[PDB]
Amino acid sequence: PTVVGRIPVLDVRPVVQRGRRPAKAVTGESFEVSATVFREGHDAVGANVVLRDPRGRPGPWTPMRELAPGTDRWGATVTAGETGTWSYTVEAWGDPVTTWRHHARIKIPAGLDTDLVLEEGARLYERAAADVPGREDRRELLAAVDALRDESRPAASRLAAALTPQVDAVLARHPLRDLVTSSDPLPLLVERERALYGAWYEFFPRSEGTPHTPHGTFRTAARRLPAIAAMGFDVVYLPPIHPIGTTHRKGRNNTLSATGDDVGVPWAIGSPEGGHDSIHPALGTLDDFDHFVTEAGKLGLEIALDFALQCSPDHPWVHKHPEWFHHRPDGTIAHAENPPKKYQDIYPIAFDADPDGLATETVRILRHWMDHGVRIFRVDNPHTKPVAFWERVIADINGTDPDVIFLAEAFTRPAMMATLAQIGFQQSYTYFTWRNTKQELTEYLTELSGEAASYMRPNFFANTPDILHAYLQHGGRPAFEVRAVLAATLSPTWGIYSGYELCENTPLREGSEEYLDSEKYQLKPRDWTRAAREGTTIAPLVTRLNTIRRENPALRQLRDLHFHPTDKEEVIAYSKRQGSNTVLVVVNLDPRHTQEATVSLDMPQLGLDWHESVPVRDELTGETYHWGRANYVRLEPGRTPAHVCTVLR
Amino acid sequence: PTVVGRIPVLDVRPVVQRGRRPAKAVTGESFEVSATVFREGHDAVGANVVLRDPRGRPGPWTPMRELAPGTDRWGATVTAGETGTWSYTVEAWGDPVTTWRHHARIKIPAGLDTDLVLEEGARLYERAAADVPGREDRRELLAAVDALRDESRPAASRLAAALTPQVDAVLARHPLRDLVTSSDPLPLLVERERALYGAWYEFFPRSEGTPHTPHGTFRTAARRLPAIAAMGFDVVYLPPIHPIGTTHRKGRNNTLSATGDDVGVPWAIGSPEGGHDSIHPALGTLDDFDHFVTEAGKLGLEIALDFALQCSPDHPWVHKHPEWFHHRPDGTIAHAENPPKKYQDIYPIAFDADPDGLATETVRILRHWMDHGVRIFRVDNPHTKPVAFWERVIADINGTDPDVIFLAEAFTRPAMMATLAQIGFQQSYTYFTWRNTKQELTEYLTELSGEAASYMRPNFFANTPDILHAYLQHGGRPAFEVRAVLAATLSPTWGIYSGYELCENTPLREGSEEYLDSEKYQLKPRDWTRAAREGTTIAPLVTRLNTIRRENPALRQLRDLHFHPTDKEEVIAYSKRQGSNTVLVVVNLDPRHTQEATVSLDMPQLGLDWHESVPVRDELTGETYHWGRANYVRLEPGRTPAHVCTVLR
Ligand SMILES: OC[C@H]1O[C@@H]2O[C@H]3[C@H](O)[C@@H](O)[C@@H](O[C@H]4[C@H](O)[C@@H](O)[C@@H](O[C@H]5[C@H](O)[C@@H](O)[C@@H](O[C@H]6[C@H](O)[C@@H](O)[C@@H](O[C@H]7[C@H](O)[C@@H](O)[C@@H](O[C@H]8[C@H](O)[C@@H](O)[C@@H](O[C@H]1[C@H](O)[C@H]2O)O[C@@H]8CO)O[C@@H]7CO)O[C@@H]6CO)O[C@@H]5CO)O[C@@H]4CO)O[C@@H]3CO
Ligand SMILES: OC[C@H]1O[C@@H]2O[C@H]3[C@H](O)[C@@H](O)[C@@H](O[C@H]4[C@H](O)[C@@H](O)[C@@H](O[C@H]5[C@H](O)[C@@H](O)[C@@H](O[C@H]6[C@H](O)[C@@H](O)[C@@H](O[C@H]7[C@H](O)[C@@H](O)[C@@H](O[C@H]8[C@H](O)[C@@H](O)[C@@H](O[C@H]1[C@H](O)[C@H]2O)O[C@@H]8CO)O[C@@H]7CO)O[C@@H]6CO)O[C@@H]5CO)O[C@@H]4CO)O[C@@H]3CO
Ligand SMILES: OC[C@H]1O[C@H](O[C@H]2[C@H](O)[C@@H](O)[C@@H](O)O[C@@H]2CO)[C@H](O)[C@@H](O)[C@@H]1O
Ligand SMILES: OC[C@H]1O[C@H](O[C@H]2[C@H](O)[C@@H](O)[C@@H](O)O[C@@H]2CO)[C@H](O)[C@@H](O)[C@@H]1O
Repeated sequence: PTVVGRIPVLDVRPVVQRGRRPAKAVTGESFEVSATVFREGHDAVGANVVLRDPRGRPGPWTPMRELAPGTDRWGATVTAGETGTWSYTVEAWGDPVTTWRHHARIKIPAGLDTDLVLEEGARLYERAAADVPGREDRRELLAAVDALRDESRPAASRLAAALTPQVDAVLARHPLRDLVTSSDPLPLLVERERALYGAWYEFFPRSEGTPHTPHGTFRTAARRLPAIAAMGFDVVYLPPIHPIGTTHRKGRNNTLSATGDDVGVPWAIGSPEGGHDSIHPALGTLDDFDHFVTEAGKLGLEIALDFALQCSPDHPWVHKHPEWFHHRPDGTIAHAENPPKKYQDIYPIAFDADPDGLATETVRILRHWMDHGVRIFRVDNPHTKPVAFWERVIADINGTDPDVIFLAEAFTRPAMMATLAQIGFQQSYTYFTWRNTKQELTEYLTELSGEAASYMRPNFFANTPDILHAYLQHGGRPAFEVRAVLAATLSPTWGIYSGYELCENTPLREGSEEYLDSEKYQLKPRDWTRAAREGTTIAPLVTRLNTIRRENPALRQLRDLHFHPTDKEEVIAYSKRQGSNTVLVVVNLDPRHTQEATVSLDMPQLGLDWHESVPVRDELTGETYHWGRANYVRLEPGRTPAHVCTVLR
Repeated sequence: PTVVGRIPVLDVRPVVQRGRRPAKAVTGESFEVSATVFREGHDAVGANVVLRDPRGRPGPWTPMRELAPGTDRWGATVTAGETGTWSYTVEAWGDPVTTWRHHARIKIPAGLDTDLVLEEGARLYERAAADVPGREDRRELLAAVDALRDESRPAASRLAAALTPQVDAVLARHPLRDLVTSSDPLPLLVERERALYGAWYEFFPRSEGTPHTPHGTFRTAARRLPAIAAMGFDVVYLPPIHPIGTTHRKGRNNTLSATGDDVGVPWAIGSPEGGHDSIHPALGTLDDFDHFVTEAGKLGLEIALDFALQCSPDHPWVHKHPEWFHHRPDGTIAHAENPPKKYQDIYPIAFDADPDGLATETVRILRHWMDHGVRIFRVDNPHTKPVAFWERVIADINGTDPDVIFLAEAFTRPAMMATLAQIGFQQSYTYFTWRNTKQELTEYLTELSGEAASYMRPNFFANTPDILHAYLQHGGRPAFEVRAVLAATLSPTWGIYSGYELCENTPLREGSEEYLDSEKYQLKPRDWTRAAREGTTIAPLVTRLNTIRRENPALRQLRDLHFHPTDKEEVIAYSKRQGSNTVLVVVNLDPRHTQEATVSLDMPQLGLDWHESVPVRDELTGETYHWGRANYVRLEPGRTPAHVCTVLR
């Protein structure tokens, strides 16, 4: 038996790990299946994609086309339906009608064999008719057969009868396919909408307290939720909610020794009060947390908990499972590191003495929180734990609960970042914060929206508690506005960390990405009410961006994205589409100076002719413009960060 | 079981068809096995390649290195031995000694935990010692252990004792490997030297006749063999040696109707006198052919027969197996085509009515010629027959006779070209004749010597009976000289078609690649003796090029090739290496004007320092030069096509 079939169909994509892991989609998402298809000799081929759902049922007739002439690379778009494990096959075949037509069109005007050629077409059409289930369509092809065979009529006329539009449409729907050959099936995992699409908000409950009790509880912090819903967020990502160690606790601003009142770092998980299955006593009880989760649910908010597989020196695991830590010869456990960053307040887990026990406990913890309505976990620094460990944990949890979503906070090298997505992380943090120029943004999003999109779903946090980028530091409010726009329109998932709205941009010191007086080491109460009344918050912009997203399907996908040239380096332009919805964005990346540019749109890339002029509405302002091949824009920092335009029907 | 192992080893290369077809080498050839290797956390990894022979025996310790820092891509060179099917695996592991050393070097000068750090190194060294089979090497590591543990000695001193050269050499040969993890084996087919390396000469026996009997026989044509051997060729490729049809026979210059004495085209195979298992009666008998083959063998020449799976209208198959042809409704068979080229004199084969009978007969024909000492077949236009058909045929023949070599004359699109090589064709014709500028040559050879080298072995014919390129037409003798130099130094297999030596360059007409009075349609006697005495032949250059090839192992491989920059567009420079043999070639691609240029050698790419000045000998002239980073060359067309230099040792 041969590896290549009768009609070669090779190198089907997407493929992940050579077919050993599935390619990804979410319900209702479209993507391109491609293949290399050709045959021996000079006759034409065709191809189509057969997409199978979890019960094995084939989808609709999905014909492919050659993506560029003479390349033998064929493609077609497919669309994922319900969640679960699907499979896709590419079928290739000889296309004898297209071949016959080609020759007929030359030979009949040339008087060469006109009877023999026409009879050959007659027979092709007969075979095509036999496979057609429609009675009307069958009658139509057979009327062509009779015409082709009518030796009473001129050659040119008999041929024309076989090339009518209504003959084409029947053959387009039901082609004569010779020597049908299939690739081996490739696996596709289809997950829920939120894996790809969602707007995220991170805050620390303990900061949302009162005058009498500064350390916030779940009951007091629930009061922030309506404001977060009103900004159009879907997911609230909480830092670790557990007790916090006292041994080597850090103080304010990442000092080494905490003083009497210091609250410490939430990631230094565990004390005698409990571990990863417990609630910090100062946030309240498990019932309080259920209340917080219920109230979020009513506002259309899901909770994502932080999961940081690591311990403070006072976590019960230290004494109950010493073999989950690596001990030096004197018995001590070296504190974790991400050099030059030191984490004196925590111990990293060692996985090679009792991998099974770690696995079993890890999934039990996750299942505990799942039973309390947390169906999303933001996994802290996964790349310092074994890759195969996450592969096993995720498979175990998604085996019973396939709706659970894992976000990988892996700020590290590409190989590892890719691998973690491929072994099952539904979402990944990305290099976004370090893509600020037009070159950087264009290259990186070309990468994310291209081949990487078959295994990685990006979550664009414009800031995190650990990343306050120089661009926001030096750019002030207008920089916060630009990054919001970019994040929210370039990725169908994005997020901000509370304080972003208020344009908090004071670093620990020049050349650092840490915040001064970081919320990681202290309570950080904020006058939300004052900011709203004094208008020193960008919440209204954020709110508007999420509404636009909710209103335009094109922004709820990733893969369809195109960059349109401008004559200014500071000005970037791009479009995204989904069905008839098209969104066109132009952003001035200069946060200090007004930029005027000419934006030269790739009209065909919008599905318009070059001369055409399409009306647009800038959804940020409600203003309308008539735009075409070449468009003057003028963008003043502080007044306008960007145009975010929809193309009107 | 997880898809990723404890220490990730991913995307092992080379790979062909995702592991479904083997990668290729020949006996004694070197190539790079690579893989993506990394781990969690910040500790170091190592990796090594385990290469297995047909009996399953592992080869030598072959450590890999990271090919560029921070990339996580690792590689090592391996060398194929005896012929047959091999396998390669990549092992990845934690490298705890490299990790410990790194920290020790910082901490000990810092006075930070010196005792604990040194004791940790002691224990690592002890474990490494336990796996070392040599008693002396074991004593050496244990002496380091004792030194590391001597608390009476200064920290800096105890550490130094563990980092001596003689400790490094023991650990380099027998590292401590944690958590060893392997890839799945990948297949490698190792074939004989000639599949990769050989010089080819094509001629038509029928042209080497006499005054009394113009149509040459095998007995008269055997007289050409010594001259061919003298030119340093290894393989004589004959056009089809079978009877030739009379129905629709072509005349001189590809005219449609042959006249009385016209000999017709050898590819129009078959008459009542016999088919593909027969000898044209005018060439003599099978015994005469055995004589020709025997005499070739004694001169160090292997025969390669043309195999064209096609028939003249008078081939016996036409009536004996009509279902091997596609018939139109009136019973006729359309003559073969490769538009705008027409082959009115032949019928193409149809494969779908009796694929089994075609397979059986085809391999019987091949076996017939094999039993008469032909162990090489040049397969005519394989891309007009099914790919899976060649896959089945070749597997069948190589199953019993793995030494037989197939060369694919597939001048067609890349996908088909690649695929035919991948499904088992040992050699491929290439786009060479249409790569004449420095950009063209550089790009194309970068491609052939790169990833394509794991499945395709190129045969650079500078001309064929069907391709006389415009460059030779317009360039005259000096162009023939350049192309000979390029072909013979750029690919370890090359060839010419008789007449090339005499610089035959008259086209059928302006803008054609056909020869005037082509030998395909007529006897073409040549005054070899006169050319030799009048010196109007480039046989001496050809002879010299093959000798240089035979004397320099670098020219007998493909994959090691590097292009060195010059300040002149007409002047190209490149080097090839194999062990200590280095050949450096500089060619003036202008055939009409002298070119002077400065050749700036990538010295490290030669394995020399930038300031170094190495002696070379131009093997064309015997002249010696001292060359370094920058070198003036002056190349006059007719006098010197190129410098073909060896680096002296
Ligand atoms: O009619 C379309 C075509 O017309 C014009 O081309 C003329 C050309 O300008 C002249 O210079 C001449 O071309 C000869 C050429 O210079 C010689 O070098 C030789 O060409 C060989 C190639 O050098 C060699 O590589 C190989 O070529 C293969 C390609 O490498 C490979 O990519 C593939 O080619 C496919 C193309 O990649 C793909 O785009 C598609 O081709 C389209 C062209 O790209 C598109 O621009 C257009 O091309 C024009 C051309 O630009 C004009 O100058 O038409 C195509 C639309 O379908 O498909 C290609 C496959 O068909 O495969 C090829 C080989 O199959 O092989 C060739 C020779 O083996 O020979 C040339 C002629 O003797 O003449 C032509 C017109 O006759
Ligand atoms: O190593 C010596 C090195 O020293 C100097 O680096 C300084 C640099 O110029 C400053 O700009 C700054 O660096 C910060 C950077 O500019 C910030 O934007 C941010 O960078 C983030 C990246 O933007 C983001 O992409 C991600 O980085 C990943 C890369 O994208 C990814 O490709 C890969 O990186 C590997 C490289 O591809 C690989 O080539 C190899 O890198 C070496 C360089 O090639 C080599 O030239 C040299 O560079 C100098 C440099 O010229 C000086 O400026 O060293 C490199 C290490 O050998 O190895 C890379 C693997 O490490 O992976 C990374 C993720 O690791 O994330 C980063 C940050 O999260 O932050 C930067 C931190 O300051 O300061 C540095 C001084 O440290
Ligand atoms: O208590 C541990 C540690 O936490 C911090 O850094 C976190 C960070 O918040 C995470 O999101 C990610 O970057 O990994 C780290 C570990 O979970 C503090 O910055 C650090 O100073 C503190 O010691
Ligand atoms: O006489 C049949 C046919 O053969 C020729 O072309 C060959 C060519 O020599 C091969 O190198 C390859 O391209 O396939 C062809 C068919 O076997 C003649 O050049 C052609 O005119 C002739 O009709």
